[PDB]
Amino acid sequence: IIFRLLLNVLMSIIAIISYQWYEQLGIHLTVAPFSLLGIAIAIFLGFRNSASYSRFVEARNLWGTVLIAERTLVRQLRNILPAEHDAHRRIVSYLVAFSWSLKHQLRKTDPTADLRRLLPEERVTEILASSMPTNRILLLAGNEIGQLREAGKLSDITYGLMDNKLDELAHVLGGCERLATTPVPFAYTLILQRTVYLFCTLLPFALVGDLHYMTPFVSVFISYTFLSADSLAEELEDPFGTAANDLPLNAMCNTIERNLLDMTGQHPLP
Amino acid sequence: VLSKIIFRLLLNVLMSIIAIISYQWYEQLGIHLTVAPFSLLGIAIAIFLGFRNSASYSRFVEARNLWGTVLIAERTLVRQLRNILPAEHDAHRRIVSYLVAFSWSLKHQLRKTDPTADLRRLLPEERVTEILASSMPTNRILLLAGNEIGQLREAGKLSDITYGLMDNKLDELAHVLGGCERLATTPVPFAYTLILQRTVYLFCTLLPFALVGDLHYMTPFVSVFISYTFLSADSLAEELEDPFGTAANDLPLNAMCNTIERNLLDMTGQH
Amino acid sequence: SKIIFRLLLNVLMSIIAIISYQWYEQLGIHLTVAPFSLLGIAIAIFLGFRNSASYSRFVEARNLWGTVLIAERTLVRQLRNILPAEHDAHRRIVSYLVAFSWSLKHQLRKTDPTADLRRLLPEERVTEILASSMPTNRILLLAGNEIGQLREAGKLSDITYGLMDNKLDELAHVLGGCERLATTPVPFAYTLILQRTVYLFCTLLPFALVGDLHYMTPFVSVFISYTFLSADSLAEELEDPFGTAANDLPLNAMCNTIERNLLDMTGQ
Amino acid sequence: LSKIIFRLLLNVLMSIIAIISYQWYEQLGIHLTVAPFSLLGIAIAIFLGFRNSASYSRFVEARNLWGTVLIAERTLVRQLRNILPAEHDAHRRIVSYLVAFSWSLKHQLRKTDPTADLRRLLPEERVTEILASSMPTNRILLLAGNEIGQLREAGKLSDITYGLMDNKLDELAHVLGGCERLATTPVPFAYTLILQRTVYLFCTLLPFALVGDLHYMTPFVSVFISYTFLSADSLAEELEDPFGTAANDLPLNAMCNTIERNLLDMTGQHPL
Amino acid sequence: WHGSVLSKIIFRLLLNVLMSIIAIISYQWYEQLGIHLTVAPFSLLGIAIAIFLGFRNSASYSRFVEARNLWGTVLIAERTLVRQLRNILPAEHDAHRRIVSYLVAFSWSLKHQLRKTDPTADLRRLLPEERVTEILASSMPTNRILLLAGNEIGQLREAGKLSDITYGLMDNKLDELAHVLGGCERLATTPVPFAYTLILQRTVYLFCTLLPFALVGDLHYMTPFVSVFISYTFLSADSLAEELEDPFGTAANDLPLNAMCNTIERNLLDMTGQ
Ligand SMILES: [Zn+2]
Ligand SMILES: [Zn+2]
Ligand SMILES: [Zn+2]
Ligand SMILES: [Zn+2]
Ligand SMILES: [Zn+2]
Ligand SMILES: [Zn+2]
Ligand SMILES: [Zn+2]
Ligand SMILES: [Zn+2]
Ligand SMILES: [Zn+2]
Ligand SMILES: [Zn+2]
Ligand SMILES: [Zn+2]
Ligand SMILES: [Zn+2]
Ligand SMILES: [Zn+2]
Ligand SMILES: [Zn+2]
Ligand SMILES: [Zn+2]
Repeated sequence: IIFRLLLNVLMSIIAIISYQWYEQLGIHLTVAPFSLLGIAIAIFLGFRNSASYSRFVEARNLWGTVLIAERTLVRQLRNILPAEHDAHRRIVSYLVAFSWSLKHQLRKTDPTADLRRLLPEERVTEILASSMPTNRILLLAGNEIGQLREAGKLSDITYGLMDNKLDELAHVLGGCERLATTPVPFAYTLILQRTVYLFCTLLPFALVGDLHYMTPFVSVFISYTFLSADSLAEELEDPFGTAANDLPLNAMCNTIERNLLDMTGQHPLP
Repeated sequence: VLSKIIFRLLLNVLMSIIAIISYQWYEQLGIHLTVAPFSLLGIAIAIFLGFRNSASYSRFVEARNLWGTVLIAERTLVRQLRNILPAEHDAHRRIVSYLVAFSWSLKHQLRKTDPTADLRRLLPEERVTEILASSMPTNRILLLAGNEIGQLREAGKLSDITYGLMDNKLDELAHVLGGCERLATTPVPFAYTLILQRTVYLFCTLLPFALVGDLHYMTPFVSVFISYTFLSADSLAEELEDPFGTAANDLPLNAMCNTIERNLLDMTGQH
Repeated sequence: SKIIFRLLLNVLMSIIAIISYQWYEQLGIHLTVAPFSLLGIAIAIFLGFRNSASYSRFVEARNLWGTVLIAERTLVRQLRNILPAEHDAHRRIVSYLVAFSWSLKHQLRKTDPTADLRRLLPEERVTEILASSMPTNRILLLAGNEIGQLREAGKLSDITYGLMDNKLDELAHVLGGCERLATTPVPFAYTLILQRTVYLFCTLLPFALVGDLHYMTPFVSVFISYTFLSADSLAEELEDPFGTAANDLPLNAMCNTIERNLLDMTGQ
Repeated sequence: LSKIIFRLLLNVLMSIIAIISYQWYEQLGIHLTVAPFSLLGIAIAIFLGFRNSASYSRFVEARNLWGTVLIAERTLVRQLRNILPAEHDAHRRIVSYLVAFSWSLKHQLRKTDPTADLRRLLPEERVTEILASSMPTNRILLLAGNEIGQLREAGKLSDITYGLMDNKLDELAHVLGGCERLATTPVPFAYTLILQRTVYLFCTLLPFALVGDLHYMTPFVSVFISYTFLSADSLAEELEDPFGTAANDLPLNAMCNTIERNLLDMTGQHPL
Repeated sequence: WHGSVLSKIIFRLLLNVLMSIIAIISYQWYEQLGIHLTVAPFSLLGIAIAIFLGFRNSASYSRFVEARNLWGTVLIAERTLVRQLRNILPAEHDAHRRIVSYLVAFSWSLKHQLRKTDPTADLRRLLPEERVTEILASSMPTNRILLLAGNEIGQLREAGKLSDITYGLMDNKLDELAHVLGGCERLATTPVPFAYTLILQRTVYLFCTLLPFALVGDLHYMTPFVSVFISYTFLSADSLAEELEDPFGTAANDLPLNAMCNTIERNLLDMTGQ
């Protein structure tokens, strides 16, 4: 980014010294065409940011739903089966493993320490064996519920009430996968990013006639505004990207683990 | 804050007086500032402020909506209790005290304030202790109300279906909780508003210099008009920053909690 | 409206600007068009977004009222389909749904619902309803009681009770939503600063145009002013959809439509 | 394109008047620069952008509601086949009500006579019942609901499976409600008609402010600009009524025909 | 950046450079004629066109996003239908395998239908020939696949191995898929209103044709270069709608439906131990 700003000031000085030689040749750059162009580019950057922002908000809503559905499902297990503490403890394990597994899957990092921390090793091997480990964890949680239903402890209705929450988590997994696997067609976005780059390099040659020595200052102010618009659009396109802020994901996984522990009577020391 | 915008309006007037005074020296030295580049930059900044303001506004509308749903789902949970168990008035009173405690607690959570007093007013001390030990008191309150209807289900007074009908309302509330906690911890990205406010400040400070060649002694008036408009647009979005905050523009959470409590008390024959 | 005033005041501002154009440079004041281009275009962006929010606020009100008709229609359909012989319960529940609509309309218009309520319900319930600070919620509660006593009497199962309970929820979200809209406006900081800015812009504009247009200034200025005043006025015009203005929902017509729909479904 | 080409060539006329009256600008003392009209024209374009957004939202919603007719009717028939596979007389009756519902909804939105379509589909007794209601699409929904209600009363459906079908009837009621709200409530006219008149006036005055610059080009760029602006305006006006009959409105007859072909796919036959 | 669109931008860009040459070597006979073109009207026109392009392309992009989302729902709903089968009927593997083959068949059939290709080989790889016959005799084969999966769980309900409740839990997923099928068919028959794209392509075409005659008086010999830059911005922005016209198509920025169907199949096989 600062490379393009500094390249901007040097095309500014090139513009200044080169300026007047080409102009008497009949080589003119005026401000009005570039103002037409830049206003068009700015409108497109508004919309492109709107889209990227939507993708960011969607990632945040999906994770929020992890917290809601996992909270609600443990609430249901306590309210409906208060005495099945072993089942509570097992299911809570799978729910926390699911959150961490999801975060590692999206960020493309190794889930093995979190899995091995939370789950028996037979099931950690079953999970790491699958090419879709988060989905497998959802399956295993489903098995705990379905076993409680075979054993008579849940009816089909209360089983159904919890099955809904496992559907809420399946909705989260697929949504996050789509958000991580494919970004908005950059087909238009790359074309627009290059147009922005060319616009900012040519800008000093369009401004020098008006601003003389002030050309590099105003030129980098304008170029800075535009390049920030384009780069924030790039950063928001990609909530799970390789250079993303991992703090709110890490914070979300920790919050839900703390909630489920504090919830099952395991958080407050005896 | 109003003091920021009047103070930087102040400063803009100053800047334009510097621009007026120094214009004579401006042309010999090689400096020229024309209006057209600042028209391009200003229109772009305005486009970006439109979109950002749209983000802020929609954050504030969502916060108001979530609270609307607190009132809706709590009203109908009490309605289901009365319609399904007309005789079970002890459960009526206890669940109403948990729903009311949930609302006040949500307010305290969002406001980062201590809910001990409201809890003690509505609940027996043992439950207050249980709720305060939790890292999420509103969650523990939803769990306790759920124990009320769950015990009703174990006594055979609720079937699995009517139990489930009320359980869903505790779902409507968990989603409100998640929504509010999400909004609280997820602002409009700081890069946006910080870069935007730096750009607006620099833009307004530089503007009178671009105006002076054209307006001469009119530079301060026009410059301050334009700057007022822009500083208004920028500050308004950060004035919708925390809808759960304390300020004239922020949601009146205390009044809304009183409306909720009044509603739930009205529905259970209480004064 | 205040538009015709501000337009005439704009004509006067423009005449002043013409007659005062002489002493302009004598005073040292120079005013071009380009700064006002910048500012007017920005104001117009902000007005387009603002009017957008106002518009969506109006749309949501029309939608909430649309859901009343949908949910009461299908609660009645479920009554006739699940208990086709229970006409006395038909009449009681329909009178509650219709009363809910008119009560909602009166509460939003801040009028007394008593005539409609007593026209629809027994006095014994009407007093319970108006004894409450939330009459429309109380009416929802009572309709719930009709359904619930049907369930206790074995006439509805828990399942078919639940399928009607869901429609009661559809109406609770409508009530809460309308009450929210009625007390939650698009932040009037928008509208106020924007309106002042539109006005000051409209009065200063001819002084910035006279140097370039001379005697033509009043026409271009009134045109531009009309456009900006028009947009600002529309945002103020769509702010309260539940009111009685020409641009507001025909709430009375809508309540008549709901009531005739449910009476047609019940033979009555 | 009836009104708009009339106004386009009327704009060629106004440009010609502007040209031959540029003769008199020097002597009458009238400058008319382009910058004030660029400002005003950009404001008008912004408002036309937003207005087209509102119109497009109405049109996309209308299209979606109709898509929900096909989805809900399809799954209701599917449930009837999966739950009561042998009840073909019920199959046929309910399907006839649902197809009737599509056509009835279309005629209601278009304000046309449904009698023919109803008669092609249902017995004449039910046709007169439906025609007697002032809400015939709603009455058709009530009648589909009576078919399901009977299947329940006869013990052929339990309350669960009855409810699974009742939900789809609710999906159709939200469609009816949504179309009625769209067809009877438009976008307010403080926008539409003040903005439309504003666009007209701007277009007629533009060439007068452009002769100063373009002299004989002013009819060409004036007509170009009026083309794009009048297009924006009339497009918004067309799409705000998406159940209308303009060329850019929804093809409701093709949608009803698709729905019919679906539910009656191979004389209504289906694998057990 | 695919076939039919790129050809048009290159041609209109060549049209542009040529119009700019003519403009340059003919500007000298302007004021003598009375034809004059200034930048300011074309700034008005260009900025109006750009606003309308912004809105339009916002529609096109939303349409692409919806197609992607509908396909993601296929994955989610089939995943959970299989999960439910395992958790409610764990011993009923035969039924598991049949229902899985119908769900995979549904995905492949939806791909073929949206590309208008022949589903017969995929269907015969997944299903017994009688089933393929039933499916392909329908005028709506993918919907018919849904009806057959409904029959599988309906038989499970008849045999008492599913209660009405749990039968209903899987029925809701079958109409999670019915929502997908209707949505794809609607998108496939409902573009962004062609009036938008056609009028926009025309005003952009004319605008880019007249631009160099409006820029020449300012830019002299620079006219071709920025005229082609500006024309690039407008032409490619106007091309976006056609790029995103066919999200179910086969181009590079067209959705990767075959890999998505492969992924769905691998997911269900993984879930059922095959
Ligand atoms: Zn426990
Ligand atoms: Zn699901
Ligand atoms: Zn802890
Ligand atoms: Zn509710
Ligand atoms: Zn939930
Ligand atoms: Zn009570
Ligand atoms: Zn009756
Ligand atoms: Zn009676
Ligand atoms: Zn009264
Ligand atoms: Zn559906
Ligand atoms: Zn049949
Ligand atoms: Zn409904
Ligand atoms: Zn001439
Ligand atoms: Zn198996
Ligand atoms: Zn393609």
